[PDB]
Amino acid sequence: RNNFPASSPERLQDLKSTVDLLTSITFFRMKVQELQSPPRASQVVKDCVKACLNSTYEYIFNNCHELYGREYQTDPAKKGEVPPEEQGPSIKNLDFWSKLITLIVSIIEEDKNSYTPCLNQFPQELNVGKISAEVMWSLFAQDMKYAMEEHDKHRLCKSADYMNLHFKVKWLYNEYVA
Amino acid sequence: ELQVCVKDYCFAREDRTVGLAVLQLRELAQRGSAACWLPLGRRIHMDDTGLTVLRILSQRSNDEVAKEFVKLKSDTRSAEEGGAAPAP
Amino acid sequence: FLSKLKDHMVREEAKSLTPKQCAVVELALDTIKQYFHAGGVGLKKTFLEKSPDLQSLRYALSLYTQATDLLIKTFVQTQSAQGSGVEDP
Repeated sequence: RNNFPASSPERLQDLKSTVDLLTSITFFRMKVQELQSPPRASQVVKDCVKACLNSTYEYIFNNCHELYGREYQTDPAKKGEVPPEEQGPSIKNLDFWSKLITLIVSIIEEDKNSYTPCLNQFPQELNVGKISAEVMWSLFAQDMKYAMEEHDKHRLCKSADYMNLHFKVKWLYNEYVA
Repeated sequence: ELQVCVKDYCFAREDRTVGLAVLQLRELAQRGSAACWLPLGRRIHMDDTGLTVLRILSQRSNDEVAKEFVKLKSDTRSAEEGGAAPAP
Repeated sequence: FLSKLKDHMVREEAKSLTPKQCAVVELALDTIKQYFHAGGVGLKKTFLEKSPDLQSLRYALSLYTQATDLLIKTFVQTQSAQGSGVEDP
């Protein structure tokens, strides 16, 4: 994602030609070095994708505010380095989580939409949009469960706010994850 | 059988397996209810047939039950903070 | 096959004994049994069928086709020693 941003079709093509080169190397190992079980080009890449997705998740879960901030935030004064207790989870509000929901959506979209087509060489094995949705939800759901448990001890947001969050989460799961 | 796993909760990182214990529900079929202190291991201990069934189930690498079974038996303590390999 | 899908060594599917290679072997074995029987000149069909060597071979073969739940039940019923004291807790 960082090395071949979707915003550069040229680096998406160099990316495509890179995976064509990596198939060409796997094929050299298989054919010229005559190796019997060289690293399979789809699994090699799937690791790299999982890697890039997990780096994405870590970075979003730690920097939710800076990211949601700059990428969408409904108040320009809230785009910057909001406190770490609001770039990761807040006990005061549910807004970090509404923000994290939108981050997750956006990434799964870019993966589904720019990268799944760029990286079609193993289409059967490598739906970048699905690998994205799974990885990101998994990492999310853990974090969200602990958050809701934490809110429950403090009850600083109103009942209503958690009901609103429930409809958003209900929607999100029932969209991407289910 | 119950498989009881202790894990360290780790946002940003990964939730490290601290240890694993197996309880056979054959025992409970007599006991009805049991208080027990399960000692935790680093990996589950196996015979040739467990290891044969496991290598067979791992070839069913699209069956979700097999995947989760294989994954679950193949869970071991992420070694660190107190050690890697157990005894059987 | 420890190495290629019990163990960590290769992200290959190992390729099981496939239904066709389960057959072929089960038929090779019936032929070997007929050979060792040699129309009564060799070993009795009864010794050969009761052969623990053959029964063991058949058992291992039977595992390679068995259903996921049945493999899992087999695991729980066989791994009885996963319930009598962890060592190095």
